[PDB]
Amino acid sequence: RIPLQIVRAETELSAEEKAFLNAVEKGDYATVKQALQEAEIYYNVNINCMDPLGRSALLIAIENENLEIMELLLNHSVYVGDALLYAIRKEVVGAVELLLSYQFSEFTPDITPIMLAAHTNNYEIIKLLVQKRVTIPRPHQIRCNCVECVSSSEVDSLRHSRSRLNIYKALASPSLIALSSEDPILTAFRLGWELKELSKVENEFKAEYEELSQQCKLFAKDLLDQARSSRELEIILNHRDDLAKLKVAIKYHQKEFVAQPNCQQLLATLWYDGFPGWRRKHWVVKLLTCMTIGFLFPMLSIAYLISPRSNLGLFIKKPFIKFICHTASYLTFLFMLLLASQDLHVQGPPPTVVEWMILPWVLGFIWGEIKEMWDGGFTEYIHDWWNLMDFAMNSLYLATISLKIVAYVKYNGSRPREEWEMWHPTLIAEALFAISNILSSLRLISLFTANSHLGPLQISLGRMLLDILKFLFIYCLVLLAFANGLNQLYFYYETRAIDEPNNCKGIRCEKQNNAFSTLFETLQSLFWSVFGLLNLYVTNVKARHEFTEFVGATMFGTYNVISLVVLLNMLIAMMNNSYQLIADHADIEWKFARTKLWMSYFDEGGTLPPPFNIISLIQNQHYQEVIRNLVKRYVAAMIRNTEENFKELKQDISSFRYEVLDLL
Amino acid sequence: SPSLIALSSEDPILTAFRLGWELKELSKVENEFKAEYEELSQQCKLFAKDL
Amino acid sequence: RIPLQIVRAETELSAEEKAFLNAVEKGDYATVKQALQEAEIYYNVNINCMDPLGRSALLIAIENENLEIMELLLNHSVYVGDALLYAIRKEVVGAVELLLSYQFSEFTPDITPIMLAAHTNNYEIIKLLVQKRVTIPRPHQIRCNCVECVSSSEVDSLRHSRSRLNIYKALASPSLIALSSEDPILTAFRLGWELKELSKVENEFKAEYEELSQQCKLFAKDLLDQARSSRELEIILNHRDDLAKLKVAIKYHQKEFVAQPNCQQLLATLWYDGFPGWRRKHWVVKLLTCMTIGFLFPMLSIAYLISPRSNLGLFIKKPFIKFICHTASYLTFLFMLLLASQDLHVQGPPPTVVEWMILPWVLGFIWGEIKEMWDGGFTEYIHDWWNLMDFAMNSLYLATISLKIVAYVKYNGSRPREEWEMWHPTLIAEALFAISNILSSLRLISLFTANSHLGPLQISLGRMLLDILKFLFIYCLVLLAFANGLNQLYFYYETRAIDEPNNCKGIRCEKQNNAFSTLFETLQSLFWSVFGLLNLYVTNVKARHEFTEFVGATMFGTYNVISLVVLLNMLIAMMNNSYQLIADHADIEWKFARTKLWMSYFDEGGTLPPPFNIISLIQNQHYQEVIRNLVKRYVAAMIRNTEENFKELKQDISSFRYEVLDLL
Ligand SMILES: CC(C)CCC[C@@H](C)[C@H]1CC[C@H]2[C@@H]3CC=C4C[C@@H](OC(=O)CCC(=O)O)CC[C@]4(C)[C@H]3CC[C@]12C
Ligand SMILES: CC(C)CCC[C@@H](C)[C@H]1CC[C@H]2[C@@H]3CC=C4C[C@@H](OC(=O)CCC(=O)O)CC[C@]4(C)[C@H]3CC[C@]12C
Ligand SMILES: [Ca+2]
Ligand SMILES: [Ca+2]
Ligand SMILES: [Zn+2]
Ligand SMILES: [Zn+2]
Repeated sequence: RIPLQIVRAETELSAEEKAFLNAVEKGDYATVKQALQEAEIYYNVNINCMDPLGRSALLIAIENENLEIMELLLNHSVYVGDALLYAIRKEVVGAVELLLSYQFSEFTPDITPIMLAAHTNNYEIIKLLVQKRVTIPRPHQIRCNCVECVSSSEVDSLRHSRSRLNIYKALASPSLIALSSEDPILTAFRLGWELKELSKVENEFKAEYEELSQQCKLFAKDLLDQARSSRELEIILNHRDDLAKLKVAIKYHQKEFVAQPNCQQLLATLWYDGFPGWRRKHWVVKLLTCMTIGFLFPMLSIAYLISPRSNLGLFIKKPFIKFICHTASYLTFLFMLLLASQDLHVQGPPPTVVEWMILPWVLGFIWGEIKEMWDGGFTEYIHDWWNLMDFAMNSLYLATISLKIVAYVKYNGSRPREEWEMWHPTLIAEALFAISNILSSLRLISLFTANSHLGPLQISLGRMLLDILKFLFIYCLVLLAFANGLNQLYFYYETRAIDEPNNCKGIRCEKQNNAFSTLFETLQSLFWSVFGLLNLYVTNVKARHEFTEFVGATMFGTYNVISLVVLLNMLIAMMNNSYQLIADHADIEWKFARTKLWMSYFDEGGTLPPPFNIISLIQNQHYQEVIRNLVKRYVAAMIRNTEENFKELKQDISSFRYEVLDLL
Repeated sequence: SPSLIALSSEDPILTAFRLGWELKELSKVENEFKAEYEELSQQCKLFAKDL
Repeated sequence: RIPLQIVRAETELSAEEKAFLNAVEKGDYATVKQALQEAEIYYNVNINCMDPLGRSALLIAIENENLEIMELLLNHSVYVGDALLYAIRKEVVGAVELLLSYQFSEFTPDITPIMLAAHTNNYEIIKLLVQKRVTIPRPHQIRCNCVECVSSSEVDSLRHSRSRLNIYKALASPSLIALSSEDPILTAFRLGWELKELSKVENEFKAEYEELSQQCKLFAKDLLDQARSSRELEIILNHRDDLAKLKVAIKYHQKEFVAQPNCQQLLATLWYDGFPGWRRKHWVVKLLTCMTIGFLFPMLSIAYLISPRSNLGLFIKKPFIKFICHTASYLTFLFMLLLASQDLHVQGPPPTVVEWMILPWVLGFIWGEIKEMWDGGFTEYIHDWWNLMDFAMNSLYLATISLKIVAYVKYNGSRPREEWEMWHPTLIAEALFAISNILSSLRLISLFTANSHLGPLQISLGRMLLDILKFLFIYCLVLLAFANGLNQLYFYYETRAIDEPNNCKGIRCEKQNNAFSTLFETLQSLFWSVFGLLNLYVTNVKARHEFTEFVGATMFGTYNVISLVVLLNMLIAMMNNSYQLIADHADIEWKFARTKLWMSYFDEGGTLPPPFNIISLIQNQHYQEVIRNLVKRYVAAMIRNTEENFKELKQDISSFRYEVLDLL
């Protein structure tokens, strides 16, 4: 038998106090008034007594939305501490008004009335409290190192984090941004960015800051949604303190704001500047138009070079035409790259016709990269993540040019390639040019963003490359482990190349041999074993060491089971899970990426593709009027868009019953 | 609207078919406003099925 | 501009009729009574007038649960047709009572009050209507061919199917089975089975019959759940009209009823007959006990053979001990099968010691199979789906014995195997014995049901074999297509075996050749190409027919892309989808299969494993009392377990308001 008692005892109520609290709960005004008037004279009932749940008479009256009993208790001067917080959390406007006109707590000490109202996101109570001059303390820098911040963190790191989270919950309230904010959209953008940075910094409190940032982004998107005309939309997007605010939204990674259907419609209308009816056209018509504009890109470039002010000179400045011209230029460059591989004994030969036509494109690519670096800046250049591949391409092309020049000025004779040096400059130049061709042909992935059916796919692939990068670390660890083991076991039986059947040593011979004789060769053997191109007889030695052969073959089999069976299916499961997490947001991400791609063609700089590139207070008032209209519409829409309801209904019915019984 | 097709329509079924087809074509043409026209066409198809 | 009008016009109401209907809707009793009394004299208001929604005054009064206005309208003799159906569908007991005491319709003509009450599954109204002698028409056979059924199907196949579905919805009601049913459990079992058969037969109306059968199964499971003692449970399971009703539930594939925690507890208590505390034991203790009982299975079998009435004679009759003994016998049989492969030039050699010890096991297996066929019957034998593998094993073993006998009595000399005939009886006997060994070793899959961690897995694999069978058809179609094509292209260049390097022809040589020379060899080449064991040089001919070689290689590549890339990943997706559909029900399916496995060891027949096998009205009254208790408990539990509620609240408030205003 387990005895049950009250381990943490409290002060029980008397019979009269319990009767008074029950009368307050039932809403009987007459009995409560009589009890108060009698407590004034006899002092037999404590009006500030709690209940077994901790609520007092005032808290019970607030929870039941009984304004009459609330006012009756307030007129008798009951304890009122923290009652405003309970009235605000209950989201009852009349109670808040009555408390503005005049121990254990469910609210933390740092909670203030305005902060709690912002937490509740109730426009009425927030506006009530903002009518009075109320103020939220300013949060310090995300990485602030002042004496006050470190002192508060060392004294109490739980109180400090809780206070910061409460302040950022108050500031991130959509109703508190609709009011008391000069620019709600820019405030929402900055607040979302700062909350994302705090989520990055605060690891434990990450989900809350993430959801607050997402709430701010959704607030900005809904504010943009309330626009009802193109004039208002272009006033919003072009406000600067064109498309300045849209560029700011792109800077703060506001994907929901950018992917707005109206914003995307405006961007598409700007994108097809020359063609007014591109939206309603057949597939064959669009294909023929694109092919015709692409085949005429040198004519358009030359017309822009000669006279920019003409029917053909400024025709390339249109964003879609500019994109088509750049794509056609890159396609011709890749076609010449394909032609390049179509005497070969010359040591350091002069460049051929195809290479002489390739050189202008390489120079134009390098000049365009350095011009983008000089104009846009450094951070914008490194934020692209495609300028890395462009830098690799340009560096490899420059190395190819340098090695070609060196081999031309250091060699004159025509010696057959069979007796050339392994590190001959021509060979290194050819290898670097082949790698550069691979990279240049792979550079066409960035054009999948301009397509409707190839954009979300590319976004999904970019997002799934992160799971592959995560799996690559563990795969490489296992690979290094097994390579070290097999090398340690097999390096004793290394044989010279002359002893091999065809003077060939390694796994790239017809008969593979010395697969695990060195660390590098062991790494390559275990890499090629993933694809099955490593034969099983490589785990063999000429000596009759059957135990060593079996141990090596079993190491090989263990590596096969770990990589091909465990790691590969594990990576498949990882990618399968990661893809479903992008299925929903694929369209918004693609629209943001395509918006960036479109905005990249809106500038006057870089108009000519290679190789032709080497040859005012009314605004603020209009924006404020539009913002006022948007705020009104958004407040109305959000207003238009449990047991407490039934409890309020029961309280009303009981109060009406008691007053009818008293009247009759 | 299903109620507006139940009334003021000689043939509700053929009207629903044509309206679903035209809303699908508009969804194909109007890229930004695609989900709304898709759901309206699906609503018309469901109205015909329920009829 | 699209003009909008009323294409299907109706008869509009007058002002007085609309006012009367509005008074009925608002619940004002005085105005409605005055309107009725005035219509009696002046005949100005039609009391049976509809509304724009088709409802009359009586229907409006029923929908608002206004019993006073309902009775007032009934006393004035308003039209009452089909009002009972609306009162039943509304699930208002008082309205049904008032209508029992006394055009367009929302109910089909075949709907009757008792049928609609059964559809609503409302115990109160169903009992009300069953108090009166009410009767549901009997549905005919699922495959009935009488004149009435075919006549009704040919005259109106929509009315007939609708009537059948309504009747089966009425009969499958849990409340209508709680009442008016001698045995609710057996009725639920039979009804679920018949609804499943109807779902199989009625393809268009499949989901409805499936959900009705599942509802009946859940009703039976919940009736079993209401048991509160082991006595009641064993009374239910042992009722026969032991474990007779449990065997009936197993026969009707009642997986939810069988997998009941209390039923499974009783079956486990019966399963561990010898060990009372097997539930609370360590892993090592259970493992040692199982190993000890398995190593002593011949002693237990011999003790049962000599004296069944002893501490060891009847110790094998315990179900768990019997299962352990049979498993140990099969394990020893497989161990001897492994020993079997451990002079070989004898044509038709006599059997060795291992084969002489294997023969008793084979004879015992055959005798056990035919004894199961003779005892259980034919349908039960073919329902197992494992007796197919047992039949294959026994047929192959019998063929092995026959071929061994023939080779022994037809050959005496000792000729080396190199010059033996291809179809020598010894070779066929050895091949059949190897296939039999494969099948016997694969027979251990059926023992995974007895394990907790291996049972649901085996169920999932059995359920995923159906998707593989579905994919096999399309894979074989594509395989046959490409095999026919490659054969048609390549059969001209077939070369003799002597012309081959080592007098070897086919794909099983060191140098593969003639891979697509015949239909059979083409099928095998394309089969082995799935696993990559078919080299690429088989798509080559000695002649310089480069076009033919390229066309054949491209057929091969197309087949590779279709099978390995498309079909294989498609099958992976199929199995991935099909597995999640079994994840939820895996435990119940495993518990049903394990219950069947346990019940298989409850019989006296087949006690000795191979090779030792070849050497009363109180019951019904108790069951009825238990069933009455269960029905009461289930009704109470189901009773314990939208806009119409708010509409009823508003109607009550408005009626009270009007009566208060009239009184004052
Ligand atoms: C696929 C194999 C045969 C290699 C072919 C290489 C190129 C000829 C392909 C590869 C990627 C293709 C590009 C993928 C994406 C687009 C976007 C597309 O733009 C649109 O979708 C129209 C809508 C718009 O951009 O306003 C223009 C064609 C283009 C450049 C494609 C042109 C043809 C490209 C360069
Ligand atoms: C796995 C490789 C090495 C081949 C080994 C063959 C056998 C030695 C294995 C294969 C399947 C195993 C069986 C899988 C399932 C079970 C159920 C198990 O029963 C239980 O789980 C205890 C609970 C109960 O049955 O009451 C008894 C062991 C047994 C027969 C296992 C015994 C060992 C078996 C026969
Ligand atoms: Ca760039
Ligand atoms: Ca059997
Ligand atoms: Zn600070
Ligand atoms: Zn019939």
